[PDB]
Order: sequence, then C-alpha cells, then structure tokens
Amino acid sequence: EVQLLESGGGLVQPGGSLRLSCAASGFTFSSYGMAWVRQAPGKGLEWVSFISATGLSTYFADSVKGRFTISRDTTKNTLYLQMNSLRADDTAVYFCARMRRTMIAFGGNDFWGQGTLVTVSSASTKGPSVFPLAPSGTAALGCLVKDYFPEPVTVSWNSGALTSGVHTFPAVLQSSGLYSLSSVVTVPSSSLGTQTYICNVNHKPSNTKVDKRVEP
Amino acid sequence: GLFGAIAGFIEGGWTGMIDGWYGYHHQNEQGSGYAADQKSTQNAIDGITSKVNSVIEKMNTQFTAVGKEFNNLERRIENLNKKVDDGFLDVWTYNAELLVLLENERTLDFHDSNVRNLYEKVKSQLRNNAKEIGNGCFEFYHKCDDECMESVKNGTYDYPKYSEESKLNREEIDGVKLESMGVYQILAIYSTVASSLVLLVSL
Amino acid sequence: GLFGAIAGFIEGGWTGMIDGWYGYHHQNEQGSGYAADQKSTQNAIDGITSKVNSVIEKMNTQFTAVGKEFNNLERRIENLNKKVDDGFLDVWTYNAELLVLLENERTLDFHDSNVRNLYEKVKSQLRNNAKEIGNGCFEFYHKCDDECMESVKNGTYDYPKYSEESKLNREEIDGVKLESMGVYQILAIYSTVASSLVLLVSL
Amino acid sequence: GLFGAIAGFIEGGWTGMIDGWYGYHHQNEQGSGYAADQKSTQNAIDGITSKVNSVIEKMNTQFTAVGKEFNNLERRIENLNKKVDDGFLDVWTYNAELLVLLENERTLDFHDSNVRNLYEKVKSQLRNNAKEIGNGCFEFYHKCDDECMESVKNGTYDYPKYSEESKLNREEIDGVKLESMGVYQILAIYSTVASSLVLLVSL
Amino acid sequence: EVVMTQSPATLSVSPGEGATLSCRASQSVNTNVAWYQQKPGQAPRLLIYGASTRATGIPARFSGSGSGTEFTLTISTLQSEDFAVYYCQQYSNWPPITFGQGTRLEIKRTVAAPSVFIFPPSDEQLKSGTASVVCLLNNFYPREAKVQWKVDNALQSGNSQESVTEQDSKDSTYSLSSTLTLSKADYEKHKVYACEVTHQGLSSPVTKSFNRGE
Amino acid sequence: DTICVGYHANNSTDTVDTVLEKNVTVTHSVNLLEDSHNGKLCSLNGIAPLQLGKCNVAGWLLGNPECDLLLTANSWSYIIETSNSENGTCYPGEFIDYEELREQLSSV
Ligand SMILES: *[C@@H]1O[C@H](CO)[C@@H](O[C@@H]2O[C@H](CO)[C@@H](O[C@@H]3O[C@H](CO)[C@@H](O)[C@H](O[C@H]4O[C@H](CO)[C@@H](O)[C@H](O)[C@@H]4O)[C@@H]3O)[C@H](O)[C@H]2NC(C)=O)[C@H](O)[C@H]1NC(C)=O
Ligand SMILES: *[C@@H]1O[C@H](CO)[C@@H](O[C@@H]2O[C@H](CO)[C@@H](O[C@@H]3O[C@H](CO)[C@@H](O)[C@H](O)[C@@H]3O)[C@H](O)[C@H]2NC(C)=O)[C@H](O)[C@H]1NC(C)=O
Ligand SMILES: *[C@@H]1O[C@H](CO)[C@@H](O[C@@H]2O[C@H](CO)[C@@H](O[C@@H]3O[C@H](CO)[C@@H](O)[C@H](O)[C@@H]3O)[C@H](O)[C@H]2NC(C)=O)[C@H](O)[C@H]1NC(C)=O
Ligand SMILES: *[C@@H]1O[C@H](CO)[C@@H](O[C@@H]2O[C@H](CO)[C@@H](O[C@@H]3O[C@H](CO)[C@@H](O)[C@H](O)[C@@H]3O)[C@H](O)[C@H]2NC(C)=O)[C@H](O)[C@H]1NC(C)=O
Ligand SMILES: *[C@@H]1O[C@H](CO[C@@H]2O[C@@H](C)[C@@H](O)[C@@H](O)[C@@H]2O)[C@@H](O[C@@H]2O[C@H](CO)[C@@H](O)[C@H](O)[C@H]2NC(C)=O)[C@H](O)[C@H]1NC(C)=O
Ligand SMILES: *[C@@H]1O[C@H](CO)[C@@H](O[C@@H]2O[C@H](CO)[C@@H](O)[C@H](O)[C@H]2NC(C)=O)[C@H](O)[C@H]1NC(C)=O
Repeated sequence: EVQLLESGGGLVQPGGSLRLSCAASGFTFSSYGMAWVRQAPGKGLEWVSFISATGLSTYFADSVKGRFTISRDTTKNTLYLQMNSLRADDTAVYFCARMRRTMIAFGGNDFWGQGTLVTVSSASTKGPSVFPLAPSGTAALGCLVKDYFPEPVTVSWNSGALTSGVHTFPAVLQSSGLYSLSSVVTVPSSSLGTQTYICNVNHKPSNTKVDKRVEP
Repeated sequence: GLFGAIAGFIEGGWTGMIDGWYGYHHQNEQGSGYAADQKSTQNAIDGITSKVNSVIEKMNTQFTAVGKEFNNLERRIENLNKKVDDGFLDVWTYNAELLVLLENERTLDFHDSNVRNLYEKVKSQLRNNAKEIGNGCFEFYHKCDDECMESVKNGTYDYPKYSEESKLNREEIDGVKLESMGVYQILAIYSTVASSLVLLVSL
Repeated sequence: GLFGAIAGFIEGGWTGMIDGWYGYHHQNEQGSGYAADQKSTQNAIDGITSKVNSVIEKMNTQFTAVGKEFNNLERRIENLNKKVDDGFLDVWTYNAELLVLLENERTLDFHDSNVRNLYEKVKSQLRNNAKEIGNGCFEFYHKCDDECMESVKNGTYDYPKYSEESKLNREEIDGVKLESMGVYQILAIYSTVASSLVLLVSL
Repeated sequence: GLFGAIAGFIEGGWTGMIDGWYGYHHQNEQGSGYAADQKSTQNAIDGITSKVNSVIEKMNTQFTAVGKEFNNLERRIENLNKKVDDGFLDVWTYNAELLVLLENERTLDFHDSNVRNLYEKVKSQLRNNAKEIGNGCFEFYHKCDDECMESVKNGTYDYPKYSEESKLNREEIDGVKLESMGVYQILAIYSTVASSLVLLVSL
Repeated sequence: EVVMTQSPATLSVSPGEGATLSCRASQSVNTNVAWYQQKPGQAPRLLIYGASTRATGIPARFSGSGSGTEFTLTISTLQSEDFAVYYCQQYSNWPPITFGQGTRLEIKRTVAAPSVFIFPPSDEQLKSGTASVVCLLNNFYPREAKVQWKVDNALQSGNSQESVTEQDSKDSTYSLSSTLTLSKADYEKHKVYACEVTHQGLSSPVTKSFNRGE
Repeated sequence: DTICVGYHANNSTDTVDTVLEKNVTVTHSVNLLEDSHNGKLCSLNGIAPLQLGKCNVAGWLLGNPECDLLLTANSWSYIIETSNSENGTCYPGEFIDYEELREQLSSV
C-alpha cells in the first residue's frame, strides 16, 4: 500500500536552514516525479517545487528561487529538500506528493503525505498567563490565555464536567509575536451565587498548569 | 507498409495542437509547448494537393450520350448496344473503386513515413545529450531555453557548445562515483597506520 | 520496398515454430523457446483476410452470353461484334494480371514491416540491459526466468526493477576495473616509503 | 514512402563515382576512396530489368484495323462504331498513364530502401569501434588499412580482432582520466603529512 | 502564467441537495483541469481529472464539465460529510503550477440572532499593565456579523482582534470573540466603552457597554 | 526540460475504406461523387428546350392537329418527350425509318 511519511519540522531561527525528508513505501519510487506544495495557515495552497522521475529536471516557484534545493535517493527511496536563509512569511505546512503519470500533462496528484509543521520565527519559549472574565451581572463567564509562543494550550473547565456553552476560540498571533485565545461559558443568571467554576490551562512546551477560579 | 510510428511506438495524436500536422512539445524554464513544424507539413500539403489534382485531371469529362431506338426486327443490334454500354460501365466503376482503394494506403503510409523521418532527425542531431525515455521524448542532460528550442526546430543545434557540460551531468547520474564513494577502499587506513608505526617507535 | 528484415539482417525462418508467423526463442534457466506471438499475427491474419475478400467481391459475376448469327450480307456487324468481344476480353485479362502483380509486393512488404516493427518493440523496451549480438538476439545483463519472458512478450517489462543490478554486471564486463587492477599506480609504495622514513630516523 | 535516406540525412550524390549506384569512400593511410559495391547494385539492376521487361510483355500488340464505310441510312450503326472506338481508346490511355505514374514512385522508393539497407549493414557490423559523425560516415577508433576496408566491403569484418585496442583509444577520448588527473584528490598530501608527523616526533 | 479564479467565495446549501462551483482562467487551457477536496487538518484528495473522468474510489454523484476558459464542478446529493474545502488546478502550462483560491461548503439553516455579552478586564491585568476587553457572541447564523468598537462613542482602529469557531454539528451556528488589547493609560483615560453588533438576525444594532471600574 | 514529438488529432468522424481495414476514421477528407440535383429542367447555355408535351416527334413533324400549340417553334437545345406523348399519327400506317430520322434529327 502506498503512503508517504515526512519529517524535518520544528521551530527554527530565521535565516537558518532545514533538511526535510519524505520517504515512500508501496510502489516504485524510481519511476515517478515528485513535488512539494506548502499551505499557509488560514490560506489556500501554494505549489513549491518539482523534481522529475530520473532527476534530470528540477523546477521551483518564482518567489523562492535561489534559496531551496532538492534531491532524491533511490536505494533509500527518499526525497530530500534543503531550505536556506528563510524568512518570516514562510511559516507553512509542507506536503510531499506524487505525480500520477510521467508525461508533461501529468493529470493531478493521487497520493499525498500528511503535513509537517514548520514555524520560522524569532522568539523564545514562553509560558502563558491566565486572566478571568468575570460576570458584571450577566450570564456568561470566561478565561483569557495570553502570551505563549509555541502552540498549543489546553483549557479545561472543572476537569471537563462542563461541556455546554463552552466555546474555545482558536489562537491568534499578536503583533509582538505571541499567541492569545479565550474560552467562554454560558451559565444561568442565578448560578453566580453557588456554583464553582475553575478553568485549568495546560501548556505542554513550557510544561505549566495554571488553575484559576473566576468570580465577580 | 506500416512504418511503426502512428499508433505504434508513439501514442495517439494531440487535441491541443492546431495549425499543422507535425509539431513539438517543449517544457523549458518558462513555458509549455504545442508549436508546429511548418517545414515538413508544407511539403506534405503540397504533395497531397498535387496528388488530388492529378487524380482529378486524369479522368475525362463525358459529352452528350442519348439512348437510341430500334424496331422489332433489329433486336440483335439492340442487344449488342446494351452489352457495349454495360461493359464500359463496369470497367469504369472498377477502375474508380480500385484507384481509391490503393490511394488510401498510399497516403496513410506517406504520413507514417513523415512522422518517422521527423523523429529520426531530432534524434540524430541530439546524438548524446538527450536521454530518450519512450514514446518520442527527450530529457536534456544540459540546460535549454527557448533559443535552443528553436535551434532544435530549425535544425541548427550547434552541439559542441554544450558537449562537456552535458557530460558532467551524465557522470552524475550513473557514474563510477558511487563505486568510488569519496576515498579509497581502505588505503587511507594503512597511511593512518603508517603514521601509527611512527608513534610506536618514537615512544 | 524491402524493409531489410526478412532475408536481411535476420537469417531465414524457423522450421520448428508451428502455430504462427511471428515468435520468440528463449533460453532461460529451465528450457528452450519457440513460442508464438498471438497479438501481431492476429492483425496480420485479419488484414490479409479482409484483403482477399475485398479482391473477391470487387469482381462481378457475368450472366448469360451466347454467340449470335449473321448471314453473308451482314459481315460488317459481325466484324464489329468480334472487335467488341476481343477488346473487352483483353481489358479484363490485363486488369486481372496487373492486380495480382501489384498485390504480391504489397503483401510481402507488409510481412517485412511486421518483422521490423516486432523487432523494434523488443529492442525499445530493453533499452540498456540487453546487449544485442547480431541477427535479432539479446543477451540479458541480469537474470531472467519464464515470468520475465512473458513479461517481455506481453510488453510489460517493468525495467526499473532490475536497473541497478544489471548495471553491476555491465561494469564487470569492460569496466574501468581492469585499468584500476586493485590498488593505486604506486602510491602505496610512497606510503610504505613514508613509513620507511620513520624507521630511518627512529633508528 | 520516403524512407529518409536520399536527400534526407544523406546529402546529394557523388559525381566522381562512375561504375555503379552504391559505393563507399575510404580515407586510409595511403589513399582516398570512391569504390563501388557490386553486390547490391547487381540485384538492383536485375530487379529493374525484370520490371521493365514485364511491363513490356504485358501489353499486347494490335493487328490490322481499318475504318469502315456506311451509307446515309445507317447512321445509327456508325455512331455506335465511333462510340466503341473512342471508349476503348480512352480506357487504354488511362491504363497506360496510371501504370507509369504508379511505377515511378515504386522504383524511387526501391532505390531509397537500397540506400538505407546498405547503410544499416555497415553500421550493424561496426557496432562499437566506429564513432558515427553525421551524413553517413564513420571514424574508426582503431587503425585500418585497405585490407580491413575490403573486409568491411565484403561484410566479413572479424570485429573481436580489434575490440580491446579500439577500447583503449575510446578511453582516451572522454574517459574518466580527466576526472582522475594523475594522482588522488589530496591523499598524497596526508601521506607527505603522515611522514611529517615522523619528522616532528623524531626531532 | 495562467491565473485561476474560483466562484463563488462560499456556497451555502441545505442537506439532500446539490452544489455547483465555477473555476475560470486567464487563458484557454484545453481540458487539463483537476479538482481536490480537503478536510480541515488533512491532506487534499483527488476527485476529478480532465474534467470528465472520475478518479478511482470516488462515488458517482460527483461530476464535472467545461472547456475553453470556464469549468464547472457539480455535486448531486450530500450526506453531511462532503462539507470541505475545494480546489481547482490547471496543468496545461507549467512551471509554475497554479491552484485556485479555495472554496468551502456550508450547511444552511434558519437565520438566528446572537446572544451578546461583554467582559471588562480584571484588575490583575492592570497590575500587569494589560487592558483586555472581551466582546462575545454566541449561537448566530449566518457567518456575517458586524462589530463596531466605541470609546466614549468614538471608533477605534487597529487595537481589536477577533476569533471565530467552526460550524457546530448540532445547530450549525457560530461563536465570535473580539478582544481589545491596550495599555493602562487609555483604559484609565476614558470611562464608557462599548461594542455594537450589527447582525442580520438582529433587528437593531445591540450595544454592550461598561464603565471604568466595572 | 524536454521536447516530445507528436501529431495532430481532431474530432471528425468521417470514415474512409481501405484494403486492409474497413471504416478508418480520418482527420480530413474529400468527396469525389455527386448526389444532389434539382427537380427542374433548365436551358443549355441560355437556349430553351422544346417540350413536345403529349405529342410524338412523328405527329409534330406531320402536324397532328391536336399538336396545334407548338406550331411556331424553330429552335431549341434538346427535345423533351413525356410519358403521355402518344399523339403521333392519327391515321393508321407506318412511318418508315422513324429511327434513322430521329438520329438525323439529333444533330440539327
Ligand atoms: C391523341 O391521344 C389521345 C390519347 O390516347 C387519343 O384519345 C384516345 O383515342 C382513343 C381512340 O378512339 C380512345 O379509345 C376509345 O375511346 C372510345 C370513346 O370515344 C371508347 O368507347 C373506346 O372503347 C372501345 O370501343 C370503340 C367502339 O367500338 C372502339 O373504336 C375502340 O377501339 C375500343 O375498342 C376506346 O376507349 C380513347 O378513349 C381516347 N382517350 C382519351 C382520354 O382521349 C386521341 O385520339 C389522339 N388524337 C388523335 C387525333 O388521334
Ligand atoms: C532558427 O533558429 C535559430 C535559433 O538559434 C535562429 O537564430 C536566432 O535568430 C534570432 C531571430 O530573432 C536572433 O535573435 C535576435 O537577433 C538580433 C540580431 O542579432 C538581436 O538584436 C537579438 O538580441 C536576438 O539575439 C538570434 O540572434 C539568432 N541566433 C541565436 C544563436 O539565437 C535562426 O535565425 C532561425 N532560422 C534559421 C533559418 O536558421
Ligand atoms: C503478461 O505477462 C505478465 C508477466 O508478468 C502477466 O502477469 C502475471 O500473470 C500471471 C498469470 O498466471 C500471474 O501468475 C500467478 O498469479 C496468481 C494470482 O496472483 C498467483 O496465485 C500465482 O502465484 C502466480 O503469481 C502473475 O502474478 C502475474 N504477474 C507477474 C509479475 O508475474 C500478465 O498477466 C500477462 N498479461 C497481460 C495482459 O499483461
Ligand atoms: C572479401 O575481403 C576479404 C578481406 O579480408 C578477402 O580476404 C582476403 O583476400 C585476399 C585476396 O587477395 C587475400 O590476399 C592474399 O592472399 C594470398 C593467399 O593467401 C597471399 O599470398 C597474399 O599475401 C594475400 O594475403 C587475403 O589473404 C584474404 N584475407 C585477409 C584477412 O585479408 C576475401 O577474399 C574477400 N572475398 C570474400 C568472398 O570474402
Ligand atoms: C463500416 O461502417 C458502415 C457504417 O456504419 C456506421 O459507421 C461505423 C463507423 C460504425 O460507427 C457503425 O456502427 C455505424 O453504423 C457499416 O455499414 C452498416 O453496418 C451495419 C452493421 O454494422 C448494418 O446494419 C448497416 O446496414 C450498414 N450500413 C449502414 C450505412 O447503416 C459497415 O458495416 C461497417 N463495417 C465494419 C466492418 O465495421
Ligand atoms: C469539433 O470541434 C470543433 C471546434 O474546433 C467544432 O467546431 C465548432 O462548431 C460550432 C458549431 O457550428 C461553431 O459554433 C464553432 O465556431 C466551431 N469552432 C470553430 C473553432 O470553428 C466542431 O463542431 C466539433 N465537431 C462536432 C462534430 O461537433
């Protein structure tokens, strides 16, 4: 059965260099061309590069000329891509993919990988900060998670016994170079008196759990 | 005779090519292909046009011919007349059908010969730096742009401009370099070891 | 036109082959050959059968024709009758003999084209690991069994299964290994000698 | 079908060659060429002679034919007579012109096939030590005299007499020797340096 | 360089129905168009190539058509699993290779009004110097909503971010968050702050406001 | 980079017969046989034909009195008889050498 495994991701300082690798299994790797397509987060697709079947022809996108190379090994059945002197706008998810034919009009790509995450930015690993969103006299209450550089976090509410009206918004890059999100809970208006609500934030890169009880 | 090219080692034709019968398909650094070859298709058009005009002008037009009359005592001449007309009619329709049925394989083998000769020309002026792959394609050990595309198409390839550099890339592909691997079998060991005899004596 | 294969670069035919006109002859690890190729000979049989049936059905059958009578005062019409019959007879026998004498070279060149195309196919899907030797044979740098024999015969050779290993045996045959001979020209001498300077100083 | 040789990949004919239609042109250590090939041109002469003699002997000679007479009351038979004579005349002139116009491409493609087959023979018995250059020439990695010229021309080349020595000159031309340059990349440096560690310790 | 263009931007549809999408080009590719769908967080998968011949392992309710410069993808029925992101691709003239712009597929239901709330910053944010205000919307259809941010009834710009959830499997309505992030001085400068929501399901723009110290 | 070599293809469906095969689909062709015709009878080079109508040539030359209409004609391109051209000789007899008279008539 044909699949493509790929690796080489990770947070790297800008201006650096990477060597991504895509291994293949289930077919003859020495009888098809291969290609690379990236995807910006929250955007469409973007084709990166191509290598032919015998490797005599190499092609790159026009915006990335002179900074990227590509090679292949037959005995290892492996495709290698070398990135050099990166920029901040090249944070994306990368895909190695196989052409379906060997003509010029190849007719699409039938098999794919599953995506490696590569983040190109200049910051340090930071633990987040938790702040309450207290009800004034209203029927909603939340927690704000701010200022953590590596993804992701995990926000639970009284150890997961609260699954109704609990919206967890996706994170967002702020202009200083950190991540922020919030989690909100809809309660009855007369439930502010007795019921206890504690949000628990777990940050796996910096390895920090913060327990926070929200109250007016 | 089927020369082997059309529906042979070459697969079927191309829909996207428009302005000719014989063309190329290039994939250089900045485009795709589908451009015609106006030399050979011109000779093909002229040959087929002369062929059809000759086949038209050999057949003569017939003038007025009216059926005749006979009484009841001239049946013999009337039967002779009917035998004459039917005999000439059978001869003319036989000649027409046989002429078309030979002319069709003549023109189909003519097109097949045109395909094979246009392929042999492109192969013969790319005698090393090509790497043919199957069904009439080539893969260019050196780098080529649109200028050398039209240099192929006009038949003026000036091959010894590229001959050493192509050779370099060809020695990358199979080579003896994988047998070499970078150093010697183990002789550099003996010369580390010939430096080790130094250490052991000069302790 | 004689395409060059029958009684050309290929020697005469094979007595032992039975069930076809176009076959192969393999010599693998466990047998000899003489097996037919039922694809191309089927198209040959169908083409020749359509050819002969067309040549039959173009000629029309003739109906009743009886010689007529004349007295001594109608000699003119009788001479006209004899001229008509002899003229049509000469035209029909000329058309028949000319039709056969063109059709014979047509079918012989058809068989010659079939031989040459079946040879070019086998050569083209064995583009490196073959080592042709003469009169239509190949000699297989890698190892082959009956499975890859039928893989050749159905035209599905899947060449990059064998491409490196064949290359190994090809580098055995001529190589640069005979130029290499095992060690360097004499540098291992200098490194024995660079160990000899050690001995002479550290005496 | 134009087989590709005459006015194709081979340029136009040779004025200086006299006694044949198919010849060679050698440039050995002591002369120039222009010698014929009396085998293939003999079969060409015999085939064309049999062709022309067959075309002569198929057409029959006609015997005495005199125009006839009629009075003013037999106009019908006279018009029938004129229709008969003109019909046969048109059929015979059509057959003659069509026979010549097919026979001409038959013999021209016959000559083209002869050129291409005589070229393929010379290439096929010089399978490595030749170095073809363009428009039907070869350039001989080994040395050849008049004896091996006639050995080529009679088709008895006995190739494995020369096969290793030709190989030597071929390894001179491109080789891997220019990549080698005479010594190793820099290992002889390390072995001068492995002799330098001796000097530095045994000071 | 053949530039592609998908249309429309987003299609809304009820289940048990069909869908149609158009992909247009800057020049005339012949037939060399392929399509792909993509689940969120997944690799794209092949649907149709050459605009006529469906790929191996594809159900027959998909279809495609078109030639010249315009091409059309058509889905016959749904079973609430095909709602993904769609991509058209040419392969006639390359390199480079150009894709579409991505087209998602939404479930259509009744236009609903948001439940809107607001959250002032906690004072430990002012201990840190942060001023974070949350304007919150829950359970609204359709996707479009309008949030105007007012500081003593005056519009700001460039100080508010936002986050939108995905399409919930029960009600198919959305949830929006807007965040004001500022320093201490502007929060302690003015007093009455508000977010005003103009939504299609709402009859009027609803204003949620608060004072300094509340 | 490469340069694949190929040839034209089209969507035409017309078939050509050949010796070794029936119904070969061709890209371009040309017909060499006429089938269309009007149902009309026009003039040769601008000179009208002579329609006898219900009259025979014998009754026309003798002046059959029921062939009274075409009494003033003198020129034509060709002569049209019909399937009802039965008014020849009213009085019975034998017009001797009718056929030779028709053959002499066909060049005037
Ligand atoms: C120009 O051509 C027309 C068309 O043929 C021709 O008119 C026809 O004439 C014949 C000859 O008379 C007619 O035939 C007979 O007509 C009578 C009626 O008058 C019938 O009774 C006839 O039946 C029989 O009985 C007769 C009495 O014994 C016999 O004399 C006769 O031979 C029959 O045995 C028979 O039908 C015919 O009817 C007409 N038809 C029409 C429709 O005009 C006309 O005579 C020609 N012109 C000239 C000048 O001859
Ligand atoms: C067949 O193709 C060859 C391809 O090499 C043609 O040669 C090239 O022809 C073009 C014609 O535009 C020349 O391009 C321009 O020439 C002008 C004049 O020097 C110059 O100002 C431009 O900068 C550009 O170079 C080109 O020089 C010429 N040569 C090469 C090496 O590309 C050839 O003309 C074609 N026809 C025939 C009959 O050979
Ligand atoms: C043309 O020749 C090829 C030769 O490779 C044929 O492929 C092979 O066909 C045979 C048919 O018997 C297969 O052999 C048997 O297959 C069964 C089912 O898997 C298995 O139980 C046996 O152990 C044996 O393998 C064989 O697998 C198959 N493939 C190979 C690589 O040998 C092909 O079918 C022929 N025809 C065509 C139209 O291509
Ligand atoms: C085709 O060409 C070959 C070329 O090798 C011919 O073979 C050579 O024929 C000549 C004929 O004169 C021989 O030359 C002389 O032979 C005599 C008798 O041995 C000897 O006294 C001379 O010193 C000289 O060698 C020659 O030996 C012979 N062989 C070679 C290797 O050159 C061949 O005869 C030609 N014809 C055919 C039908 O093959
Ligand atoms: C060759 O074709 C003619 C015409 O047939 C049509 O065109 C062909 C290319 C193909 O598409 C056919 O299916 C079409 O019907 C054939 O003549 C007809 O043959 C059918 C049976 O095949 C018969 O019922 C009809 O009466 C024939 N004539 C027509 C005009 O209807 C002919 O048989 C074909 N010959 C072969 C060997 O294929
Ligand atoms: C084959 O394709 C051609 C396209 O090149 C079709 O020709 C078109 O026919 C329509 C119908 O009259 C015209 O409106 C177009 O202008 C034609 N195109 C061109 C470029 O002239 C042709 O119809 C197709 N064949 C069949 C049988 O449909």
